[PDB]
Amino acid sequence: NDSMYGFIGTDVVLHCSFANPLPSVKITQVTWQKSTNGSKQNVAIYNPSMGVSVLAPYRERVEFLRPSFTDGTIRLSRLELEDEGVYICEFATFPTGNRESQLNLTVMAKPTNWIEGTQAVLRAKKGQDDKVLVATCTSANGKPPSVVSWETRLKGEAEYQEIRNPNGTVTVISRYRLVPSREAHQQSLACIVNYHMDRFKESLTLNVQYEPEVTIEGFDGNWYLQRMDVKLTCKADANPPATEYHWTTLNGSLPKGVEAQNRTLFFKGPINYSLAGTYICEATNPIGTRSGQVEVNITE
Amino acid sequence: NDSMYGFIGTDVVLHCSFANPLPSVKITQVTWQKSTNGSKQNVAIYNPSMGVSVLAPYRERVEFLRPSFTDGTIRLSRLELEDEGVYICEFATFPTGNRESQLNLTVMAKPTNWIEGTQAVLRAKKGQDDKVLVATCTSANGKPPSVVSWETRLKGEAEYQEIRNPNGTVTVISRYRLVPSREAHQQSLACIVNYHMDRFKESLTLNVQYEPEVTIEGFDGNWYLQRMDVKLTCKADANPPATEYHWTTLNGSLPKGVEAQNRTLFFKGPINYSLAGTYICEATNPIGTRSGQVEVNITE
Repeated sequence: NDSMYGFIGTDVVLHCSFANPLPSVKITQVTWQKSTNGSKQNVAIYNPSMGVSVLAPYRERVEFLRPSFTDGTIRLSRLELEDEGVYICEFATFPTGNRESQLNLTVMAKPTNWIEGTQAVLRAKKGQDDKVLVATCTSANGKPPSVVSWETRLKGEAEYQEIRNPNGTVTVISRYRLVPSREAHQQSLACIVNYHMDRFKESLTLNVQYEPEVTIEGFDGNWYLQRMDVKLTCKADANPPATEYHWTTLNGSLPKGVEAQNRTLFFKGPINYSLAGTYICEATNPIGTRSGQVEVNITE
Repeated sequence: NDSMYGFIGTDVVLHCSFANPLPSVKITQVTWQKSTNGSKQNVAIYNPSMGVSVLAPYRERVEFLRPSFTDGTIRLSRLELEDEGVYICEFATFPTGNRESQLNLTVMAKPTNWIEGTQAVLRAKKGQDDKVLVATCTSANGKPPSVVSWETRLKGEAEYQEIRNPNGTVTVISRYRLVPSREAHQQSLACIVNYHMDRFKESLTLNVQYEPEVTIEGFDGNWYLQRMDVKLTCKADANPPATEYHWTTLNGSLPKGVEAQNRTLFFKGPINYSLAGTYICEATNPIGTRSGQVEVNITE
């Protein structure tokens, strides 16, 4: 049998006509019923002798379009989720008896879609390989369920959940998880939901806090004897930024003539051989502490 | 819903009445249909304005008993196996619509019952422990199936088979088997078939052929010296009867003064000690050969 589909709030026309009417055969009455599937309840009746009858609760939403001996077609207005079910149309005739046809009514609903990030702060620490939630994509109260997916360059794993609501709509939820990293920071994650031929997209960017990646600038390989005023600068790539800096060497402390001031190691000069060595910067932010090195050799 | 049952050839009354008729509600038409279970075909229609309509193939077997605005009751006459199925009765009314009720029709049939023996000859031989068929009890073309069982003092095993006929009747067959024996001969075997509260019984007696059970009569323990005219008689219980008799002794042949003539060993006399010994009769029938013994001691 036929299947009709319509969205909540719209109207459907349910066709029902009597094929080959004969001079012999006479149409007595045309009857629409709804089977909520054992239960038959009467919806609307058309009797040529007595006119039209639409029963509650359909009195304001149902109507015959062109009620006649041959046409029992009706419009069901302002669809409701509960309109779903099987509809039977019956022509009672004499002396030949009953002729019935059936159809299925499915009611459809467009979902409400939205992405959301975690309220938690994302942290990237070595030794932390824990995958965590970074975003949730929801398609709520749709029918049939929509398809949810993700667009991103991030390398994570998505989990999917489908909730069957009491009213027959389905909520689809996807949860995106990854182990937070320095490279993930500021990067984008989009959730995509496909319903029929519609396509919804919403994006967000990740905020990921990570310990310092430190490098040392300043040594140009031309630190010649007697040169004046050279310095090393500790570059701490850190989110949030480093709060604290500490300089040391591989063999002990700093030499006389080398002064530390936060991220800078000043070599006032004149440069001499006793300044060669390996200089280390230890940088600290709220996430952790990391070191960086530079090997200084004195030239000329 | 209701279930009706009737035997082939009988009539059933299928009830259908409209409960609480109101001044408001008006009955348009009463319709009987048969659902052979997807298919609805029209059986009979009653329309107050236009009268009665019974459709083929029901024109001579269906009739409304008291056709009115409230009563759609019909008689289905001379039941046929194919009448089985679901019957729907529908009151079309205005402005309230359709009211239907259903019922199941099951058609019943009494079986034809009979016992029968094997055409084979039953044989009892030592070393033959083969169970064989001795009787078959059939209950043919019944609906529902009848219960088949056996009454007998014999110690055998019954096998049961149920054949589902194309028309929906069931044939029940039971096969009785036993290893044939001398004691089974002439003994009775009855098959019993219960249908509803009826009880059918039919008996037969077994004919079993067996080799000879031989005993020796004639020695009275008073075979005193010089006694004249005594004899031994070989009694062969055999079916069919023994055809042949042979006498011998444990130690050789017969003594002078002892003459054999079929089942008789004549001791003419006078009796003397040389006549003591063990005398054997070997009796043969179409089934086998068996021996019998008697120890003769001479007295006084």
